[PDB]
Amino acid sequence: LQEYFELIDHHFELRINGEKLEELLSERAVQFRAIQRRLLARFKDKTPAPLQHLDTLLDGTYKQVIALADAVEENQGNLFQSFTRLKSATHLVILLIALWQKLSADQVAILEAAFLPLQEDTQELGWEETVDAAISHLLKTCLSKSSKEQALNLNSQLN
Amino acid sequence: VFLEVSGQFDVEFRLAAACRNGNIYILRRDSKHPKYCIELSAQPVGLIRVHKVLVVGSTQDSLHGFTHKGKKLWTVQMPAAILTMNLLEQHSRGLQAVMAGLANGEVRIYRDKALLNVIHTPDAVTSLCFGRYGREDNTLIMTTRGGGLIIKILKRTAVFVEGGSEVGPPPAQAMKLNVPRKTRLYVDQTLREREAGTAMHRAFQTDLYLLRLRAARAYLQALESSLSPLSTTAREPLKLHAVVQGLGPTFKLTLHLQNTSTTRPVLGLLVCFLYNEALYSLPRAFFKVPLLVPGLNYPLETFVESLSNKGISDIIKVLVLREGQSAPLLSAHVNMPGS
Amino acid sequence: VKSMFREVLPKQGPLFVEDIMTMVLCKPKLLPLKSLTLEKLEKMHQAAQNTIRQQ
Amino acid sequence: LCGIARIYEEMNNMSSAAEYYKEVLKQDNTHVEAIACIGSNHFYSDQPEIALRFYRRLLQMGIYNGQLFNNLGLCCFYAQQYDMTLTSFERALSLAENEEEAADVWYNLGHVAVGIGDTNLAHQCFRLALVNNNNHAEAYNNLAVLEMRKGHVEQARALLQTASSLAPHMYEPHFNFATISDKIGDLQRSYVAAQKSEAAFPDHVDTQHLIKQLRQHFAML
Amino acid sequence: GIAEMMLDENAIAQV
Amino acid sequence: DLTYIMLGKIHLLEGDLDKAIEVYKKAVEFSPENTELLTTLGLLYLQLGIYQKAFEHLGNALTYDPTNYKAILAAGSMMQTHGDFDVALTKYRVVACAVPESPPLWNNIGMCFFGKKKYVAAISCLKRANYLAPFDWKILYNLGLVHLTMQQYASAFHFLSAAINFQPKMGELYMLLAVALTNLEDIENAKRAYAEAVHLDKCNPLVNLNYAVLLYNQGEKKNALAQYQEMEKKVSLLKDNSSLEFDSEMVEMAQK
Repeated sequence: LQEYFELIDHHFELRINGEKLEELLSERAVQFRAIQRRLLARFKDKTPAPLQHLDTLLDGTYKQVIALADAVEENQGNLFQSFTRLKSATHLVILLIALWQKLSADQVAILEAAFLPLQEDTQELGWEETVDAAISHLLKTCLSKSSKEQALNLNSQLN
Repeated sequence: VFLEVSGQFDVEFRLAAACRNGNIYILRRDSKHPKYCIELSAQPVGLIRVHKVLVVGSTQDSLHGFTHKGKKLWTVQMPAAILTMNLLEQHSRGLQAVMAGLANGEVRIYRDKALLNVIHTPDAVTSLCFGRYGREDNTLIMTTRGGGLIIKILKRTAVFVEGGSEVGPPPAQAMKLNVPRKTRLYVDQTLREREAGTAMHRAFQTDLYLLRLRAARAYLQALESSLSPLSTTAREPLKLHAVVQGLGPTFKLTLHLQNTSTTRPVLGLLVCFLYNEALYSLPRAFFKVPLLVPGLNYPLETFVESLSNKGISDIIKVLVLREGQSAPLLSAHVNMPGS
Repeated sequence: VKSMFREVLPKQGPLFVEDIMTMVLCKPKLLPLKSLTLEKLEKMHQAAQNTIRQQ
Repeated sequence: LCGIARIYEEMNNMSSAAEYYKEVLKQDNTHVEAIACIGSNHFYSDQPEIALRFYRRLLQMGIYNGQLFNNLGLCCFYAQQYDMTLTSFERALSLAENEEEAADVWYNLGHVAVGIGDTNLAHQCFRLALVNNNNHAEAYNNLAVLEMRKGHVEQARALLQTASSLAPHMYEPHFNFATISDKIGDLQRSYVAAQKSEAAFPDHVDTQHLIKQLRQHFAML
Repeated sequence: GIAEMMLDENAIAQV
Repeated sequence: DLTYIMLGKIHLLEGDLDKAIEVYKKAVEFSPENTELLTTLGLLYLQLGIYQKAFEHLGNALTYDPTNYKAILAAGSMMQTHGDFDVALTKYRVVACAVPESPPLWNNIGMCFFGKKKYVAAISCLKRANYLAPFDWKILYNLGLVHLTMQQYASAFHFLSAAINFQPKMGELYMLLAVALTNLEDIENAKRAYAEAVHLDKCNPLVNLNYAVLLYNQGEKKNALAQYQEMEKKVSLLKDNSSLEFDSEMVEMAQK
């Protein structure tokens, strides 16, 4: 459970860097939609709209929307590649708690869904927002004497 | 934070003080403990005494009054927020009045229960005194909230009256019994109802009797198929929508689950959507739903990848874990025609 | 002696004595009537699906 | 004269809109799109008999839609003419074009069913409007007033929860949330509920008797 | 015939 | 003061008002200037049956504050139970520019026009309430009562039967609905609807037994005077049995 706590952090920091490469592309896409609307307000076949201020400035903000577009997938592909690491960890943890005290296979069945949202892009789904919310209401009417998730309840809200 | 004294010594000494806890504390001559305590509902904004009664100002704008021992005597409500309170004392007339610098800019003046006058002119006043300034004996200095000054001077001829008119409740004729007018086109309709009305009653029932049948034959036509987004056994509803980013060949479909229990977390259900095969993919197509906590709503997102321009409705189901394939809460989502 | 026909009505009603905070419903809506351009443009677009349903 | 009374309805200047639509009917007594927009602005504000006269005449031109047999059904009921009030709905259930369109005729049938008092009938009129079309935001609210009449509080408070998220205007779920969630005692969500029932419709009466009911609780006792 | 802003109903708002 | 009305909330919720008045009688004693404590006391006297004290307490609240909406309808109801219909509307017009859409308000002004025999005005005024609040106990029973006076018998079945569904235990709705049937032709339903009418009250009203003789006037002779002598003595009521006694003079004329 200590070694399990290392993998949940650097995945979440990769989700934090996943939550860091997204807002820079959006405002530059807002810059990219503003420059299109500056074109279509200007682009007409007569004198006061120059053909300059219409081509070369377009490419630099076009280079803005692609120089991170190939980079937002690398961490996100590694996010999915670390999500299998996160599940195989939390499968390994949930096997031991089923046998650390002997569990009647229904207690692990509630835990088989409490720790396990099988998600792909959990940035709007909140895997980290689920696992604390699941164990929040789980504290009542499952069983007593189990202190490992009670210790994990401390690490839950403390990220 | 607010205190005053009646002012006597060596035989008797009353020391009153208001505090941050919204109380009124008074002190005797030599007993160094609060002998009598009286409370308000909120913070007093000012503590001024009169010749024998003592007034406070609540921040709920309810200017009270308490006697020497301290009991409830009278209460004047004020139509704006109190901001400053002070004492009026004329050496010539002997008048003991209390000021109230309101928030809109007026300065109301009060005796025991009577409004004496008001001064409507400046903005919001924070500071206020009333005394002699220099040679003149009647000066009531005030101060703007921005930092400027405004000075008033009383004259010797003016003595303070009530001089208040009888402001009634409603003297305006804004709405004199607003009732719509019924024309000739209604008064001929009551004659059709008066004589031939007995045929109209039996016409309603036998048309309504088909209506109960036509509804229930179409209600049970979908309840057995469980098309409704509401359930009773497993107690969640299901709302779903096409999101703004879902436009063009790509298309994004959200889905909203939320339990309606207080303490019963439903556990590990299954969401699958059978659909007539158009040219889109939806690569996952069969999830395992997380543990629904009672109270939170869950966003569940997919990715329709349509290749060309068509439109055909999806049906999204949710099942119980293993046994019941009866598929509650199947929502026939009608799709938008993309390009 | 023709008929009595005396059915005396109470001539009084249950006046309210206070307002009660209650829940109110959405009000019924009259559907709009589509224009003769919207009737034409929908009819043209409805036939635009069937000519691409075969091609 | 139709273009000038169309921008007045954009600012809701019906004091000066419906006089111009009395001129496009003064001459040109068969213009179709200025017959409804007077015959609707009389059905509201309590002239449900005059508004019928503008719709039986629009039938006799011979247009024969499905939308008109809805409007003809509603005006005869509120004018208390019980013969044509319901046959006009059964012809409106038939000859309906889309499946999203037969929802709205089931929904207006629900307001009929509340009028006779039958709630069991009324409970399956909004439901069939809801299974024929989801995201019908006016029915989610309207179904879960009938739930609160029975007692299903947690069932009702989720339908108003999803009626609001479909219509982020239209004050009626927002205020209706803050008389369920006020009777329980949750005075924090029952403020943000009755906050949006002021911004989406000011000059409401029973919102201003509710925010000042809450703001006395928030200051002190 | 029944609209003021983003398809809202009437006779409970005004008019 | 705020500790009082939560204590007053207790005795109304559990049961009677008789102990609850003395909670408020202590409450008016400590603060005779607060209008909110007076107005709730005024409605509590009125539900007991007024001994003219309720008229006093509302006027104390009205002089201390003249625009309190809850205070006006009580005195609006208080005047209207005797007469003073022209006086009642003058009170009501004060508040109608403040609460332009209130269904308890618009029911009363509709019922006030019913006193002055402006019959066609009331239905145009009551139906502004039934649009605004679709189900009520009181708006529907008022709206059906004005139609039977106007002899519009076919429409009055629609509203009277629309208020049976919302509260079944009433007696007088069952009384009037039977009169809405005999002007139609459902005499089989008329004896059935009257059968649930005479059972659901068992003590208070005396008008419906005078209705029993009019149904019994057609093709029946035995149990007429049995219904006529049934509960002939009134315990304590100020209702107008004298107008029925003119009709009961014709009832005893059938058996003499």
